[PDB]
Amino acid sequence: QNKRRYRKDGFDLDLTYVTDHVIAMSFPSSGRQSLFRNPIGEVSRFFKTKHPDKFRIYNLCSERGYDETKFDNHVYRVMIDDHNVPTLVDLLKFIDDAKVWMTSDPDHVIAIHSKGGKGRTGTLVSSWLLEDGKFDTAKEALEYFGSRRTDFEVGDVFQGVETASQIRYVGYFEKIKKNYGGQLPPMKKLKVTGVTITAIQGVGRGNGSDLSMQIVSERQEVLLCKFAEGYNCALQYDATDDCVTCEVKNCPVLAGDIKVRFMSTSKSLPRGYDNCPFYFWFNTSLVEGDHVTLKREEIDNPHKKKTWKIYRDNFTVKLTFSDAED
Ligand SMILES: O=P(O)(O)O[C@@H]1[C@H](O)[C@H](O)[C@@H](OP(=O)(O)O)[C@H](OP(=O)(O)O)[C@H]1O
Ligand SMILES: O=P(O)(O)O[C@@H]1[C@H](O)[C@H](O)[C@@H](OP(=O)(O)O)[C@H](OP(=O)(O)O)[C@H]1O
Repeated sequence: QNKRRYRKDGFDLDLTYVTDHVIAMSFPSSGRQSLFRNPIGEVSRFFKTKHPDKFRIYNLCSERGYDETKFDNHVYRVMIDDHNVPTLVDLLKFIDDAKVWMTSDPDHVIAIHSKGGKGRTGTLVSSWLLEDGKFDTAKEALEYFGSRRTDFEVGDVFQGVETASQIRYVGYFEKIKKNYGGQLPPMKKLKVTGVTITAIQGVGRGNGSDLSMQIVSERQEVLLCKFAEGYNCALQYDATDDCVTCEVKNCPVLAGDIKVRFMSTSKSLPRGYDNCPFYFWFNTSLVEGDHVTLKREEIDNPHKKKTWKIYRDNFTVKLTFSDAED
C-alpha cells in the first residue's frame, strides 16, 4: 500500500491531490475497522472542512453506491465495472458535467473515486487533464496520474493505470479532442466477420479448439462463437504459421463500445480479470479501415508480464470487419 496518502491537519486518508483542484481517492467506506480504508465520515468531514461548498464527488463504481447526503448530495455516478471502461458516451457526459462545475468557480474542486482510486479513477482523471489542457497526449496524462497517485518513497508498486482497455480509452479521448472537437466521431456501424490469433502455441490447447468468443454490447451478449464446434463460426488452424483463423458468422450490427471476451475450456490457461483468459474493449467509430489488431500489451490480461511465457511477444488478436453499409 504505497498510494500517496493525505496526512495533514488531523486527517489520515487515502486521498491524492493530482492537481490543486483534482483529487483522486479510494471508496468512502462505512462500518470499517479500518486501517487503509477511508471512513465515509472522515472523507465527508475532509471536504466540508477543506473545500466548503466547493467540491463535487464522482463515484465510478458500478458495483456500489453510498449515502450521498454525507456529501450534501454533490455526488455524480459514472457506472464503470472494475477492470473495465466507461462508454465514450458516459465519459463525455462526465467531462461536460465536470466542465459545468469547474467553469463556474476557479476555486471549485473535483474528487474522483472508485474502489481503489487506481484503474477507473485514473481513466477519468487522465481524461479530465487532457480536457483541461494540462497535457496534449494520453501517454503523458496517464504518466502524470501514475506519478501523483504512487508514493515511490514508500514502495515501488505502480499505482497508476495498467489495464490495456483503460489505457486505450484515455487514448480514445485524446483522439476525440484532437480530431473531433471533443465530441463523438461520426457513428460507424460494423459486423465482425473474422478473428485471427497469432502465436497460438502454448495458449490453452494451442490450436483454438478450447476457445470461444463472446461479443458484448450495452452489457448484453450479442454474439457467441465456439471455435472447435463451429457454433456461429468456422475454425482454421495453421500449425506452421502458429495462428488460428476463425470465420465469424451471424454477427449483428455493432455500434459504440464493444467488449470482446475470450473464454477457454482449458484448465491450463489461467483467468485474469473479467473471469476469462483475455478480453478487450473497442469503439466501432474509432476503428480505422476494415480491422483492429491488438498486440499483447494492448489486450486485457496478457498485459500483465506474469503471463508473458503464455502470451509471447508476437501474440496478437485481429478482428476483421465488414462495413454495415456495403
Ligand atoms: O460490506 P462491506 O463492509 O462494504 O465489505 C465490502 C463488500 O463486501 C464489497 O462488496 C467487497 O468488494 P467487492 O464487491 O469488490 O469484492 C469488499 O471486499 P474486498 O475489499 O475483499 O474486495 C468488502 O470490503
Ligand atoms: O477501483 P479502481 O480505481 O478501478 O481500482 C482497481 C481496484 O482497486 C481493484 O481492486 C484492483 O485490482 P486488485 O485489487 O486485483 O489489485 C485494480 O488493479 P488493476 O489496475 O491491476 O486492475 C484497480 O485498478
